[PDB]
Amino acid sequence: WDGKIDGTGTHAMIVTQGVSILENDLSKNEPESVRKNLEILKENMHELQLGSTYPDYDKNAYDLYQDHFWDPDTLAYSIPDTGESQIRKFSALARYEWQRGNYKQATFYLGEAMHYFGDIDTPYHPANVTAVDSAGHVKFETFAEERKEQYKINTAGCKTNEAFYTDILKNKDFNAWSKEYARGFAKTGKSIYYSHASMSHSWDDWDYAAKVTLANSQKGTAGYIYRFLHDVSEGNDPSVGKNVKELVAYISTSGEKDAGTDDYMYFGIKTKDGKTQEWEMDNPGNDFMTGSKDTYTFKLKDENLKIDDIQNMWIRKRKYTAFSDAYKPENIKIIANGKVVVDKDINEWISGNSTYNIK
Ligand SMILES: [Ca+2]
Ligand SMILES: [Ca+2]
Ligand SMILES: [Zn+2]
Repeated sequence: WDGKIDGTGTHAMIVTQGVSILENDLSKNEPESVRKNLEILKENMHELQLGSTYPDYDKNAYDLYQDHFWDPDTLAYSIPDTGESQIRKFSALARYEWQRGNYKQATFYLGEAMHYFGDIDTPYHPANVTAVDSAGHVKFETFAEERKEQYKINTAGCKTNEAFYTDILKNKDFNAWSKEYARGFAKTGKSIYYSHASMSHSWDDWDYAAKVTLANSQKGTAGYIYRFLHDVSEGNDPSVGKNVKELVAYISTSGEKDAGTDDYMYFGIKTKDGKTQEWEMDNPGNDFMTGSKDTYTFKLKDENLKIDDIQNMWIRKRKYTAFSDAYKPENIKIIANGKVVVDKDINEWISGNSTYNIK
């Protein structure tokens, strides 16, 4: 969907409507903690809206925004991101910041998660039809943006004590829940591309396509916010006693001169049993740029590990030329199974072929 960096436009309409939908649908028996956190969320409507548009303006964005796409049908290196994995990453960060009362930052992250959900609920994104593949990509989003006011909805159809919402709370595994919830909306979106929204179809078809995918984006966003309010009100932990199949690193590089690096970068772990795994951190684009925030996903060789089995974690640099760079990370977070399990301020130089321990 379109958005503008000042937190306006289609993306902003979707999250704003998301909150309003939820206010309308919330049943009488909702816990008081949930209503209070909803009030905190509304105190932070600006950041919700800003985060819902920011990813399109992020200087660190991938060149073709590859991670804003996801097809719902289709261990020595890091794994790339998709619209679906970003929803999960930003949701964990949001829950993490919420638990410590950092509500402005939490709500921004929440908004970012919702940017990615909103995208996978377009027709073009879950169909993988880019602006390069089709003139209709931009045309359709502009058509929707111009008409966004007429596609606003103010209820999901049902109160929060009813099926659509209670089904959202049934699965305490947030990540598994989110993936299949998003999957359902993205299949309807991809279906709408082929049935109504592509350049093969008519203006009436586009109108119907916008009506349905915008309604779905708003209803689905309401559901995510609902899940979020329950999660942070109960301190729900979605990772509890689950095998760590993979780790996600979220690394903020300092904005200081020459803080970034082009040297080889590795993330690594050592278990209680003395076993190690190391991966190179190397995303498609230009990693570890001064002031950027990079995301890496690492798949574990051993699929039967609990988080507490991971005793040590480090990052390690290796000079690419005869002149060792220096790299200065501001902070690194490590996420396992939907929970931030390490939040390490660094703010110090890693000079040549040095290792820095993050746990
Ligand atoms: Ca590379
Ligand atoms: Ca670079
Ligand atoms: Zn968008």
